[PDB]
Amino acid sequence: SATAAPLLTSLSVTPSQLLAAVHSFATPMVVAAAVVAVESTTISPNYN
Repeated sequence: SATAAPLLTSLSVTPSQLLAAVHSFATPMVVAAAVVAVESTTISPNYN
């Protein structure tokens, strides 16, 4: 239960498992790097 969750280990009582073994996702996820762009450049005093 939500009420008893932060006390199980503090009271030294073993939480009860439900599944036989942990469930892993079917397919792995490919994470590519974020894209970074130099979008603008400015000159503080400029002729043009």
